[PDB]
Amino acid sequence: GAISSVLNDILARLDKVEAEVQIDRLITGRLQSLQTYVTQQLIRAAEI
Amino acid sequence: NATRFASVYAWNRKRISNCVADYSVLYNSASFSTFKCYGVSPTKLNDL
Amino acid sequence: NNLDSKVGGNYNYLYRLFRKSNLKPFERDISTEIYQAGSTPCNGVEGFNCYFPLQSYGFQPTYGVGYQPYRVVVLSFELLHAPATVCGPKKSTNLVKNKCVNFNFNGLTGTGVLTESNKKFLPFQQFGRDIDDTTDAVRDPQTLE
Repeated sequence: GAISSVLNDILARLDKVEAEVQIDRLITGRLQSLQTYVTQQLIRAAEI
Repeated sequence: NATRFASVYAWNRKRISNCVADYSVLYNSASFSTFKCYGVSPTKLNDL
Repeated sequence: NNLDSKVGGNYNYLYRLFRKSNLKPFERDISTEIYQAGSTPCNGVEGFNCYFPLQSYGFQPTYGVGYQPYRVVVLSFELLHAPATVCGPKKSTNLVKNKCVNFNFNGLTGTGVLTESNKKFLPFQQFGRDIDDTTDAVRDPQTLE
């Protein structure tokens, strides 16, 4: 939902107030992806 | 700074290419009551 | 208003008052042709329940702010698809290789290392990617290396 997935493309086109509304989506997507990946890997780390 | 402009029934599109821009001459000028943008911040335009 | 408004009305300018539906973005319609506003079809230049699709501007400087004319521009543009044929006025530096650098090329700001590349670009490419979807090459915009 951010203007772009390259975070340098937020930081090269937007100032702080509106860049926040974009960057916060990128944090949300990525952080969730890591909570997913580490939990999937934990479940595998027991398979091993 | 040209004289004439089109009607909204037949609005003129012109293409800009193979040249260098400057937007400080817009953002520093009270000739315009509005200069309002949706994908970029005005002061970033100079570096974009 | 202090340019374009005419003492009797600057009727030379038109806007569209009717269409079959709404339009797609960036569609310019140059039809004079009469719109049909009842169950009857139309023939000839005009008719009963056939309405002319444009309306003429009556800008007079006696009108209120708002009812007055206001000149408008729509500066539209796109990003990083292609070798950027327009850019804002900022100055270059001399080139540097193989030291950790806060690089920029056409607004691709980042931290990296710049190294002479034996990757076989054809004349057309500006950039290169990889199997991990990472941007790993660029051709300097002043020297085609």
